[PDB]
Amino acid sequence: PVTINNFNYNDPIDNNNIIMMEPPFARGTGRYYKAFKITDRIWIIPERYTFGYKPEDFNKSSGIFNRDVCEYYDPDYLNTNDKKNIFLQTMIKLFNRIKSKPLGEKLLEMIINGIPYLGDRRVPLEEFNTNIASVTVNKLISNPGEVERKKGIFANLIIFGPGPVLNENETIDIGIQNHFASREGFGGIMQMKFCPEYVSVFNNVQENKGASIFNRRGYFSDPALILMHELIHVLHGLYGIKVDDLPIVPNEKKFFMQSTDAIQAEELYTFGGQDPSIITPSTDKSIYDKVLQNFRGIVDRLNKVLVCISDPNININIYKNKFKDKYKFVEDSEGKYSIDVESFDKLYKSLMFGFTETNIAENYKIKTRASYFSDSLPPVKIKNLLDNEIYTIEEGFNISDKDMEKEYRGQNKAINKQAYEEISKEHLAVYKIQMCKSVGICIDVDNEDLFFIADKNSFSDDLSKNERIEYNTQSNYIENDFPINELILDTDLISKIELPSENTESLTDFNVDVPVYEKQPAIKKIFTDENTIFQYLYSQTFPLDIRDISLTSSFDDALLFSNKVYSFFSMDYIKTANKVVEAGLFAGWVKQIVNDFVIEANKSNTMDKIADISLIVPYIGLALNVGNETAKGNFENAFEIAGASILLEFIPELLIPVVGAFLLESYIDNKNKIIKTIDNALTKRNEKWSDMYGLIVAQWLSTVNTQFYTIKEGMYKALNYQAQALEEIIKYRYNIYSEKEKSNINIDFNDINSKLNEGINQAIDNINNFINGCSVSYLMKKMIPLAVEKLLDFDNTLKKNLLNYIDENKLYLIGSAEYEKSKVNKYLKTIMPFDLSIYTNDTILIEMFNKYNSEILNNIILNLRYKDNNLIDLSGYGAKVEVYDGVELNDKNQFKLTSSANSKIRVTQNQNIIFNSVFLDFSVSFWIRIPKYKNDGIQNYIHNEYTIINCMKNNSGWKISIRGNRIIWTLIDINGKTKSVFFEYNIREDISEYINRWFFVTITNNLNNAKIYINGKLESNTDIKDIREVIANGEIIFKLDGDIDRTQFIWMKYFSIFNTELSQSNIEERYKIQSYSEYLKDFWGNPLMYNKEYYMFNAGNKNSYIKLKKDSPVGEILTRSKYNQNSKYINYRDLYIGEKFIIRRKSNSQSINDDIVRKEDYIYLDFFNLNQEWRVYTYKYFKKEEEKLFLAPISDSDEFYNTIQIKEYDEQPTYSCQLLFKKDEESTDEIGLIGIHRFYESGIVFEEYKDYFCISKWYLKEVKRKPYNLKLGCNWQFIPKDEGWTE
Ligand SMILES: [Ca+2]
Ligand SMILES: [Ca+2]
Ligand SMILES: [Zn+2]
Repeated sequence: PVTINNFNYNDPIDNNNIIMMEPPFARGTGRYYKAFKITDRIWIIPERYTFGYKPEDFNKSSGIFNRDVCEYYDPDYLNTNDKKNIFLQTMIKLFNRIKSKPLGEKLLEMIINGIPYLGDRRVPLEEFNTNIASVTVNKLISNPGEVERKKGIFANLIIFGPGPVLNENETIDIGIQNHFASREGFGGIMQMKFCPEYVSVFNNVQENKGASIFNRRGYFSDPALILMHELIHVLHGLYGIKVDDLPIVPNEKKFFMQSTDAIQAEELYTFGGQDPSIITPSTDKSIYDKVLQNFRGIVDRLNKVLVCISDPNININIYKNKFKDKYKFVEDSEGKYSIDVESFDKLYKSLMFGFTETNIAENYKIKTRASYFSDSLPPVKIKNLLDNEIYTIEEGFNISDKDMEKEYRGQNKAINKQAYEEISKEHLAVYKIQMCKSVGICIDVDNEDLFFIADKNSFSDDLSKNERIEYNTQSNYIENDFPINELILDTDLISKIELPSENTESLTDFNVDVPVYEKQPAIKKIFTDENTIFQYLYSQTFPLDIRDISLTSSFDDALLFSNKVYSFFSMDYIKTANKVVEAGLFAGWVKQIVNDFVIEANKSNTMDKIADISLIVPYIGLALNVGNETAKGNFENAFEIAGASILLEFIPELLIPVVGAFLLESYIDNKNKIIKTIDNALTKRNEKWSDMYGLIVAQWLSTVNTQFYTIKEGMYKALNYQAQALEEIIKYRYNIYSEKEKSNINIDFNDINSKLNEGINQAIDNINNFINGCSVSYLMKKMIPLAVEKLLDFDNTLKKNLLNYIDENKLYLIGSAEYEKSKVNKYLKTIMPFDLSIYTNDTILIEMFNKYNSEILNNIILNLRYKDNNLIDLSGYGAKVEVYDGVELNDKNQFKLTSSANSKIRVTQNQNIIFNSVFLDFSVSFWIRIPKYKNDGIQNYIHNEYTIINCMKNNSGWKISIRGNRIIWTLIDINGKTKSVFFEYNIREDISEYINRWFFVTITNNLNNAKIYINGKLESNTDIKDIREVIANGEIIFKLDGDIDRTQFIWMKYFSIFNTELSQSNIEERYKIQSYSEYLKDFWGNPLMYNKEYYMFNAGNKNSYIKLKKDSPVGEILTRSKYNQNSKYINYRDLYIGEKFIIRRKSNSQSINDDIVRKEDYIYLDFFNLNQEWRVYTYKYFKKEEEKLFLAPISDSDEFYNTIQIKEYDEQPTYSCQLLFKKDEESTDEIGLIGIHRFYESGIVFEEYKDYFCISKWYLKEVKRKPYNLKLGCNWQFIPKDEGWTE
């Protein structure tokens, strides 16, 4: 257990627990400090830490000590005895809170028992030397006013009050002659400057501070955790493992990069959480090796220590026993000490990954910041930690009794205001970057607001070094994890070995290095004419002395005029916000503009499924103009083209080393050693893949995810500035009114702000999901593949290396050189899949990753789309696409392959995507339009198979071919085995739903089957279990290849590939998504057009057509003529028959050239009666359910309706459309729909039934039924002449 002593500042000096100490940095001169022993080996000195600081620096100035901290200055803190006593009682309370739980008590016990070794690097191996500044510190015994008598004492930790900056707590170690005992295995007296009252503040991005913008946001820290964070550094220093290694250094070559001190891995380990992931496995092992090496030195010393010359009274055995337990060394029955690898591993991991701020916060239910790399806010002052109504030892601020245990409400600034006070900004100093334009307007930007981007030098290149493989050689993995539960329940973690007495000989050698600190300018002026995130956010603010503003979409005007504020919301939102109205209409207006704000913010949930993008926040570019000029042009378009990369302010140069070669050790005659060597080389190869992935994650987290964090914060600020601007306008407009008018204006300012905040929170959630998806996207598509390339290259080089090794050792292996030759082939075959959870256990990160992987659209490894008269891959993996001259492209994403040699597309796929191995798992989807057979060429049509898409590599791969009315999918494994699955449509149907008409194809492959889906429906299945390895990432050639007629061609659209098997459900959805359009289609599936001749088809009367009756103004319905020749293979009904209709637009006298017909458009349905253009009419006064349509010349009669509204009542994909007659555009008076009706005719000579072109009200209710009745007589399709259909 740990005992926390009690005492008051004014208690008498007793030379035991209350002394006059000579601090280490005093060099044995100057005054002494009244120090109090709060626990064994731990002292508290309630005074300011002045070592290395100028007295005037305690005053707030125009300078700062740290570039990344909102520094609070207060020279009077601790300037009175009573203040000193309050500090003591507070420290006592924090220590009690700390030991209030096993984990904290153990942290304290480890620290108390982790006494520094008696000596350092300069001390001979055979000696203990207590006469050094890192081991002994002096206390003055003699009477006041005379240093005549002093005594020495051993100590582990001395905690002082704060230095100039109150909120800048720090743990300092003792360096002597340029070296640090605490960094070389020995350990040394540790010091700390700490302040319990002025604590840090933080707010989570992915969260919300009570979801109240207009209110105080963020959470304040629990000083006990802040203290335990420093105690962890102390712990590392005491055990001499606070080593220095390759640090994370921020890139600072650009004006938008955040400047900060180099960050050592020990700092990141101390914080825990995701931060250890920023330290590559390479550096993790480097640091581990240095510590182990340090411990080897100490263990050697224990085996050689013979005497303590500095203190004759030191009991050698007592200390050897203590140090043995401190470092967990083992000793044989003779007393010989050695390192036990298992115990060292557990101690090391406990100290580096067990005791972390993150782990401790979780255990104590204390909320803290998500990461070391998170924006720092201004600190707040805790009113009274000594008041149990505000802070207790058991629960800190989160007192369940005050209903503040849940959701850390006790630390919430918006909720627990009685616990703290804001700090006077006058006493705060903040490092700012002044961005001046070459003229000159300047904008100040806090350093914290810039992008933190780790420089390439931050990462180790150890992977490029060679490795010797031997029968010995084993793997090396350091899990940045330690089960906190075993630590808390560990029986031998805490020492039970006697703690040596603290009294010793007074120190006489005061040699020590004393740090010297100095402030630097708080403002750094730079020049740039760029208008990026900082300028854009700035343009959204207004001075405090201005109260009348107006919104504007003009960024430039907003910068120029102080009464102009920039807005990235709609033109309409902006106009309404600037609208001035009468008092009686103000409440109405407030409701309107506020509602508009919510709508605008909610556009953050915009979908873009047709472009294969589920979520897109359209206004991000306009809001920040971050990255590559995202404020210009259409952001959504730019994103579809370049993806996540366009939002990055800077594209990092990644460190991706060529993996070093393996040197296999020769073992002539030894069969086992040789075989073991081979195995060890294989496993070692896996360590390389994993380490490479770890190197990638580290860079992603510190160079890319940091940039996206800045963007998320930027959007939070942007949205808030917008709400604030609207709030400013509303207040102004309201206050222009007189008191009398205001009394009659029904406005609730708190409901308004509530409405706004809610809209903002909803927006922020969408933006968070959007950005995280972008960040993961960049990792998976722009980083991992470049590592895979090097790793694959490594595998190859290693492959020949091993086989050649099994070669030179063929004899010594005998009848086995074959068994292990295949062993090598199959091993270097299956590659390591990337799993983020292996490199971090951070919930937020893991969830981001899993979400990404649960989105089928991220499985797209090829997506050919039209852009600027060219086809390019938008999957994000950068496939090279060569479209040759003979291919015809249009902006409808349709491309045509002809019989010409130059009608071809060459696609070179990305070779670094896990596509192959395990069992063949991928899908291919595309739309296709295949022309009808030439009647006089039916034999060749059904006989000649021709390839259209071929993808082979080493005579293995896949292809899509066509033989007449059959489309074929063929696989060929590495051995030559071939399997096929096909879809064949009928060519004897009166009306085919496939011939020369656009339809959707989807082929999926799993280890068992090959399936072909047509328009979402499964059509064919083939068992492909026998098929082995199938190389599918070779070049893809789009080209008609075979014995084709020179008239043969093929149209294709939306070609894409997925590296997984699509479900029937995914396919049906893709089908509906790619079928969608605002316009109607024609019979062939192309967009319906105005001013284009069309024959009419009726889905309810397939074999019927309309013809103007010779004797009357009606359309009689006749039977379609048919294929007349004698081929047994074909049959169809003629399509180019009946009247030639043409659709004319009703509105805008923009003439009659041509155009796209959209749903709900009002039209005139006309047709050609010889040299005249006639029209389709409906007599206005019929009382029956239906009537024959009236066909006549163009004219305007009050007796006939002439306007038609083209409709689409079907919710599912179809090329049919419906035609409605309404009383007039505005009314909701429906006359009926155009269809076909059967009439009975009985005349003097003929008796029979005849069908006529009609209008019926009966259809009105029918088109509502679900599922949609495709057989309804009101379903029509327009058929224009097409080269793909000849009759
Ligand atoms: Ca690490
Ligand atoms: Ca302005
Ligand atoms: Zn720290």
